[PDB]
Amino acid sequence: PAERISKQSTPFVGAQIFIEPGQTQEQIEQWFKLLAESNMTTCRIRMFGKYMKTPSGTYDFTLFDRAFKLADKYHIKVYATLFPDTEFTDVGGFKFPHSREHQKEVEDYIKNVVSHFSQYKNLAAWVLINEPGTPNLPFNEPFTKERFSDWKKEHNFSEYNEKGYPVLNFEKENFIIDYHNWYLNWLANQVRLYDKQHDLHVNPHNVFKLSGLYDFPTWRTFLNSLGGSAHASWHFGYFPRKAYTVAMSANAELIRSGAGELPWLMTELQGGNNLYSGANPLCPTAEEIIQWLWINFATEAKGGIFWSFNARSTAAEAGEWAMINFKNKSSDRLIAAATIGKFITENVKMMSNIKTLNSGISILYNHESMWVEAAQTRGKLNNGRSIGAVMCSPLSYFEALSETGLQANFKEIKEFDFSLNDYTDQVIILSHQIALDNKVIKQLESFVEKGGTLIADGLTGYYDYQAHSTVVSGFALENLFGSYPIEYKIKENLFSLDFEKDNYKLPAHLWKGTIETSKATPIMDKEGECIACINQYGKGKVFWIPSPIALGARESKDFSELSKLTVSLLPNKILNDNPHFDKHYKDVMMKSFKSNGTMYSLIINKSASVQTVDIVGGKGKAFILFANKNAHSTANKLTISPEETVIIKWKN
Amino acid sequence: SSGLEVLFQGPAERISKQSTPFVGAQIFIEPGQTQEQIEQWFKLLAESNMTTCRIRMFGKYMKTPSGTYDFTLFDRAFKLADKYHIKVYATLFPDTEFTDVGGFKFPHSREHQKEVEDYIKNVVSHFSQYKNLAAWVLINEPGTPNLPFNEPFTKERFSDWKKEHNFSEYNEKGYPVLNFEKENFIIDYHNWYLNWLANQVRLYDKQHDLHVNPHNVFKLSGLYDFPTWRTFLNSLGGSAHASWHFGYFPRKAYTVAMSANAELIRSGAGELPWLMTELQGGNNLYSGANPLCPTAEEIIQWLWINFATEAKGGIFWSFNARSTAAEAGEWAMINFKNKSSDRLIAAATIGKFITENVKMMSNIKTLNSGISILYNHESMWVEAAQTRGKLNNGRSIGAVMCSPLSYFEALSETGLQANFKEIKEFDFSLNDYTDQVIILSHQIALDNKVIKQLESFVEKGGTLIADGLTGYYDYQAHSTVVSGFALENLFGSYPIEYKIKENLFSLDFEKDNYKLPAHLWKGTIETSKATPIMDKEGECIACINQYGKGKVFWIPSPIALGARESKDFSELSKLTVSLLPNKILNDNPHFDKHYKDVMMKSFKSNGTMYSLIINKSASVQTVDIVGGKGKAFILFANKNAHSTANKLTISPEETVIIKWK
Amino acid sequence: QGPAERISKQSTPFVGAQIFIEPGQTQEQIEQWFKLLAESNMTTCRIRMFGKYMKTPSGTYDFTLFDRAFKLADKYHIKVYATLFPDTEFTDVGGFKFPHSREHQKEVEDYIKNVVSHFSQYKNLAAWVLINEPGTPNLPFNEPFTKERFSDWKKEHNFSEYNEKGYPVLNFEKENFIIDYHNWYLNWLANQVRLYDKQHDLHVNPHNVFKLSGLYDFPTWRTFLNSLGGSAHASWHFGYFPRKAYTVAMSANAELIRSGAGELPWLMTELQGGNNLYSGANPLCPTAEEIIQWLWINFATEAKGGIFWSFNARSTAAEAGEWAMINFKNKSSDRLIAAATIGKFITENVKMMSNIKTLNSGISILYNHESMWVEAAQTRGKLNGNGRSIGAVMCSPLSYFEALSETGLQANFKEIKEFDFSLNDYTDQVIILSHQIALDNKVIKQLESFVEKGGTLIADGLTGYYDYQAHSTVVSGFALENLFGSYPIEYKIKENLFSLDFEKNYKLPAHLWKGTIETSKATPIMDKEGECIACINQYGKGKVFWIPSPIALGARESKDFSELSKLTVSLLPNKILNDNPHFDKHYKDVMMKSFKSNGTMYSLIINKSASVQTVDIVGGKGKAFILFANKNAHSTANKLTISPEETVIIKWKN
Ligand SMILES: OC[C@@H]1[C@@H](O)[C@H](O)[C@H](O)c2nccn21
Ligand SMILES: OC[C@@H]1[C@@H](O)[C@H](O)[C@H](O)c2nccn21
Ligand SMILES: OC[C@@H]1[C@@H](O)[C@H](O)[C@H](O)c2nccn21
Ligand SMILES: [Cl-]
Ligand SMILES: [Cl-]
Ligand SMILES: [Cl-]
Repeated sequence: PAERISKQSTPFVGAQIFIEPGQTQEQIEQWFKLLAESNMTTCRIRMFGKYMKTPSGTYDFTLFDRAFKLADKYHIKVYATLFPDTEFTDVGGFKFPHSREHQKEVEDYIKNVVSHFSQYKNLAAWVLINEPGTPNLPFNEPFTKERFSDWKKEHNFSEYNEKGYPVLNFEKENFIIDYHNWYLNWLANQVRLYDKQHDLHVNPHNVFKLSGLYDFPTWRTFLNSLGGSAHASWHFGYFPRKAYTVAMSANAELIRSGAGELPWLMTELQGGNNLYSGANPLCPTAEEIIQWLWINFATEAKGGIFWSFNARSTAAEAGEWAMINFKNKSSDRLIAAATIGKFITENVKMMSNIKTLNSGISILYNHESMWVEAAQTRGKLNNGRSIGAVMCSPLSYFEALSETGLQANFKEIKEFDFSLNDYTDQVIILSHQIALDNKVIKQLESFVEKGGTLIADGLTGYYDYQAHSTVVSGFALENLFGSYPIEYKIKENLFSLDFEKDNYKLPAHLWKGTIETSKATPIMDKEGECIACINQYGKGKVFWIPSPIALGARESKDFSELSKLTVSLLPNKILNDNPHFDKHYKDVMMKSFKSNGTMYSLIINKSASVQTVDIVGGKGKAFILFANKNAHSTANKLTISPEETVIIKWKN
Repeated sequence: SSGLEVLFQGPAERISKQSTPFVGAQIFIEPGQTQEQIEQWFKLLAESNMTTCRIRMFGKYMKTPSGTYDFTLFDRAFKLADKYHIKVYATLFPDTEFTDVGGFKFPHSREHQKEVEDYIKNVVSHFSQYKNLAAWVLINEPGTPNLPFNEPFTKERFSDWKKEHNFSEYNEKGYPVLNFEKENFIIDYHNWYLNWLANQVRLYDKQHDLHVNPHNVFKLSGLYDFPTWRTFLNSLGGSAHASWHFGYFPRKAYTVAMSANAELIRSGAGELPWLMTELQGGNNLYSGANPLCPTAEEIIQWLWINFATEAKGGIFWSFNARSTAAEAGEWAMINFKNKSSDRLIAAATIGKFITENVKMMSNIKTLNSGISILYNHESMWVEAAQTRGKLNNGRSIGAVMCSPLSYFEALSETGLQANFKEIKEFDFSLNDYTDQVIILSHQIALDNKVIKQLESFVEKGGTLIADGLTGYYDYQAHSTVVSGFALENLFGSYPIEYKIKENLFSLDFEKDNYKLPAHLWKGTIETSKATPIMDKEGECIACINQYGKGKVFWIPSPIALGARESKDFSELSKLTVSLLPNKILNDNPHFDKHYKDVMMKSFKSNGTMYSLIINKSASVQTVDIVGGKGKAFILFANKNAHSTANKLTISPEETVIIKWK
Repeated sequence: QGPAERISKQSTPFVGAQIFIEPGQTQEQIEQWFKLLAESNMTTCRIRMFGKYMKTPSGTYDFTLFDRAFKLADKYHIKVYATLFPDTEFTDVGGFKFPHSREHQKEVEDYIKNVVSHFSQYKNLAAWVLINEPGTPNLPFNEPFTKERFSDWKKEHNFSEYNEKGYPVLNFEKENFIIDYHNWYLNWLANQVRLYDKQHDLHVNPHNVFKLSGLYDFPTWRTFLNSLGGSAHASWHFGYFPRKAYTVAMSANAELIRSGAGELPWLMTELQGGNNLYSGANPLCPTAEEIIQWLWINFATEAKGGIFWSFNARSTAAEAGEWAMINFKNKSSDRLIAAATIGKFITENVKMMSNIKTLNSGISILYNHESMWVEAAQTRGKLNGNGRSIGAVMCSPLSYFEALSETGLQANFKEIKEFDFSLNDYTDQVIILSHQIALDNKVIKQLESFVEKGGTLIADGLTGYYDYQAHSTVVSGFALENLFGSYPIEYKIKENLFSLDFEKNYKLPAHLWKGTIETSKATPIMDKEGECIACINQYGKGKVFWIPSPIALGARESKDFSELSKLTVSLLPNKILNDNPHFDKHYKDVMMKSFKSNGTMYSLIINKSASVQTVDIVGGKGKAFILFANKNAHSTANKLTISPEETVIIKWKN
């Protein structure tokens, strides 16, 4: 009898309801009443073990009963997060058991909480753990140390590869993937001992840094939905604030890819102000709240839940993050969120059946490029010679395509389907993916042979998965690229690649690559060096430019040339069938989606000026369905104000 | 006690609020110095109108191989001081590593405590017999940013303290709390060790004054319970070194830094006399955080600021230099030929002025405007928990002290005195607070008890000015802004939101096109009983509550930090003056308008009023002095200042004393 | 006696490169490297004799991987410098600097026995490198072998906490132990090799010398070496310089090693041959022009070789595909083409190139270990760049060195114990002591003797403020009063950059501290503020110029060496300016150094400015003939027109 989320569910707007001792019945009722009046249907509650434990060690559920009963009274469904006892100062929760004894305390917590709260008819989902993964993994603790020792003994690694060269085996990184898989699957199995009825959910976080911890295809085996925390103040450090549209779109695409056939939703969005908390503190504008909800729904999200409706009262984040003001009335952020909840109720059929319009462009990242980069840059936090270049590179291509109004997937390489017979009009972008193995190179050969277009820039494929450079021993991509690297020469943080005949002046970052072509067509620069090539490989094509041009775009804060070059390489079908911009627009984004056979476009202007965007491609005439600052169109030229969000319905 | 403490006092001087102030210097004594070198120092010190020296009684340089005490090195120095009629402040400094410049702050172990007992017995029993001993300094510079929680003595003391205190993880209403056990222990631990050192000295000498020099006060004030220290001291001192302690200020505002440091120590002293135990006397080569060599002009500025703030002395670190490793040939007032620098010549003019003006200089009482800028330990502790030790700025350690120092600077540039006091040092027991003003600037932690004291203060005619996140938290880091605002009654209003902005933004008021620099966070409120003040966006950003006979001005944006970030205190000056009771502006000499980089402070001696004026601007200034009564007579000026009818013409870096006739 | 030539000061210099040998490489790849190395006019390679790649499971030594490389070297007539490199973690790029334990010392004994006994039999072995890059900033005081050695050393030394006069002192036990510990381990490695091979040269490569010179006792090392080497990598070792002054850095590094070598020949064991991808502190890819500059600077400073790290690249993890002179197709980069031109020049000019003697101007810039140790105690490890940071006691003398380079004057760069203070006459000799903050009574007596016998002494900054125990005689009774004929009065801290304006009309940039003095016998020099800021003392036949403000660090901070150049030239004996070719005036970003071979004088000129320069050369005798120029330089009389990044050799004809 519990409702099960699906790809046909009506999306919801929701908020964390922060429950701690000291709150009154009257305060909590005020929150649920305003939450229901704000067109929110869902809340999330942290089921703190600390606030159910009695002196004698029995479980007292009264604090959480009070909240579940008020949610039920106001017809609000609950996402219940399993959060066992931990220090009051531990804001995010522990990520693994400390010890075998602690594992047994967690077993007991799950037994007690799931057996009790599974009986409430307004329970919508169990969140297995808050925010799996951390930059500070507990290798000091006995539980983790023992698990890592056992894992190493069950794996058979050599210090040399088949040809006899030294290798790195990345035991720690490969263990951490398996360790997350094990603990999340164990938590799922524990819940399922007591409740087989309710959805299981989890919220990976800080995905542009922690994606190397996460094996989403394995997690699909035990989840009913994938979530995510995407907080502007913690997770978007690689972007300026005016590009948090791009950051949220990439974060949504990354989760959507991880989810595969499962529905996804954004478990945490920033609902309010940073006083002392956050790395990049802000108070989201009402305009930002609208931008984030639409970007997520346009990327197939089945929900957006804000951290938080109400604030914590003591120490860390006291009076921070809240959508309500200190009088428990609506901020401009809650008023904005309420307009989106209202829009959904008035447009149920459209909003329940959203499918992202895939351009056929996939930007791929792999765990192994991140792991090899961490070994080579020895943890430096400065450019290409720092942690993060292997994620900033593909995010920069993502930004360039967003400013061209083109959708792009953002996927771990294992989430891409390499099993099809035809890849005509499909495109893969491998931007500074410095580690590729023989198995993945065979998949890319098959993809291109069957009509795929491959774009590769930066140090893509310089190393294999053992940090062995085939560029030195015998280049594994020679066959596919129809060419061979000659040299990298370090330059300044920003330099220009000036193509022969002035066809392009591409900003580039740090390293200039030169190559020698065999089967590929060489592209020369004005200094007479070969800096790029195009290989015809079976029915498909490869464009290779071994200088970092996506990081060059990032460093110059100018994506226009990267946009123009990328558009010139795209199959005609992509530009004919997908609405996009007639040219590059700085600080504008568009993404299109379909619902029940009708096409829609989402447009957001993040520039300081009114913009007239000329939309070309696909079919139909613009009908403005949503526009929070009175945008207007003349033919398919959209006039859109700073910070405005527009939804166009494409008619016949 | 009066006739009894006079029989204890014996032939030793007892410092008092009527003592003649002195100028003095550290005499640095270490092995290898010759009789002839040491005599040269005392002779020049006496000829420079200095009457006092301070000597570090190094345990290291008295300990013999067998463990007995040899006093010869210090006897030689005390005898030469006595020959030249120089009195000695003797610092208790037990044996420690040669590389430990400042000295240990607590015993390392029970065994170490017994070595310290033995040191005190030997040194006090011997040197108490010299007729030129003026004071015992119980410990050099109590307190440190790096407290030794790793060491067994401190670890055990903290364990015992926690067992004797009963803290709950929840408050009366049931909310989670922080108890700040570490910070509350550290207060009690400093109180305990200093009181124990006093008790040890008093076993062997009940005649001589006990003294101590708290240091780096804008950072370490959260370690110091001055009202408790009054129980066992005869005088409070201080180290105020331009190169270590004034990092929150540029050099051109070290006048303001020294005035604030003097006001902070004066407040801590209460009924006890105070003096500045350490002022910077010379050059930083490799030492110091903000290195300098004080100008002759800075030496004169610092001595007058301290005396105008009731100091009974100024002692310079140092007359002569250390010779080996850390600070070798640094900090000295004498040059490498053992002759006067321009700093010693300048200090000598102040010693000479005192001898020619004894009655005036012995009876200085600061002219209290009635403005008190209040800080509390708990705001500093809560800030340290919330900013997780970040070291920039409102989101960093130090905002809770920089905010009140900014108000202090704004008032200095208006020529108005202000007290700078820990909230426990403020007298909340009076029946009438008409024409008194309290400024609570970003004092983020206030408890129910202190809010009741503020309600009483305002009800009885007090004016309360509150800016920044004042009262956002209680003493357990619980925000009543979230649970039910404890200042709603007093403020007649309730916070609505904080929204983070840039480091510097403008508050643009609805009326008069009026603009205030603000830092980092914009506060909005809803008024009940208070009168709202709106901004151009139609949000309420401030209010005035009329509460009994007094008033409250509340602006929950940081406008003092806004003034600091913009490097412009003029608007904060104008706003504060507009909120002051008329009596303050009528009775106190002040500037007719704000003067950037000028300061004035007034004081009284035997019924005559005086003003101290210092110009730190790059230009000659004509300052129009208004308020109080009398005609300007220039008593002191080091660059030929002149007045025409209370308009003073004062040169860059000049220090002026006006006598009001 | 066996087949290998023994290096000497008359050896023909060579160009060479590291050949990086690891498992996985094919016979065909390795042959391609040696063939191209021989075709590039290189005669020498260096090979890291990795213990890891000779150790078998059972603990026996299998030499096959290295035999293959030695046999291909021999086939192409390439001689080998073999570096002793015992087993260590794959991630340990540089190698361990001392044994970890007594048990580890025995494994190293066994490694040396096996490797030296076997490879000593190859006729193309030229040298044993005793250890790669002795010295580290992070000495292993935590490990049992080092801990025990330091305990024993302290028990055998008897230090007092007070000096003779009774003042407290520092004794720098750690620093003094580290000198003796390097001396001991290198001498022990030499003795171990000599158990099995008395025939081949022993070599070692000190590194990062502007930071690690305080670890190195070169005069002791001469007792067990046949040659001194050095690693001088633009991406690791030249942090104190901008890239446009790596000419000055390499010349100073060469002078420092040349001084250390004394009567031994020296060569540069490691020069940067290629690109930094992820490695290096100051990453670059050397230009062809930089390769030519570095080889000529070293040869002009008496180097008997330049070996590049590396010919070919490592393949896995740290430095994979980095540092290589060949490209990823195993063909010549523009760096290898440039190096080949120098190897070809040597073969066509053997008699000249085999007999190079640097033309000593008579100027010696002196540094001492003790100034570096005292600075480390006083700055408590601060890294803020300036006088109040680690490195000022080396940056100060390097700044004087740069000022003299831009005047076209040679200068020695020597540890004070490497200077010969035993001569009877120092007429027309000059010593520069720039911010050498620690001097003891023994060295002051040597300086008194030097000046008395006709020497000129230039002292700036805090020179002589402290003695070797960090005790300031400036405070207790100034030990240099007699020599300087004057006494310090005050130091007053100022801004990072201020001006010293003489009453008569030098305006010298100065850094951080202004010193004032009182003269007795010396002639005072007053500034425009009426303060005495410097003096000239006539002492016996010589003179002293003392300016206790840091004017070399002032030049560095202002990026302007012109005033320091003009002042220094005005103080030099006439004979130096008459007998040595130099520039008629200061030239920013140009350098010249002169040398002699078999009675003929030559000059090396390099232009590092952005523009073509016409340099007027004066002093010495003869007419300029351009022997080498890589960008078509020309001379008219003795005015050389030289392009940006060009290296020129002039032969002086008369
Ligand atoms: O920091 C604000 C909130 C936290 O209070 C909470 O643990 C939540 O899960 C979360 N993830 C990232 C940020 N946040
Ligand atoms: O640093 C100069 C002097 C010290 O030598 C001495 O210990 C003195 O107590 C002090 N407090 C702050 C600075 N100083
Ligand atoms: O870093 C490049 C090379 C190293 O691979 C090698 O160990 C060599 O000894 C060396 N010294 C300094 C730099 N280098
Ligand atoms: Cl939660
Ligand atoms: Cl003292
Ligand atoms: Cl080697």
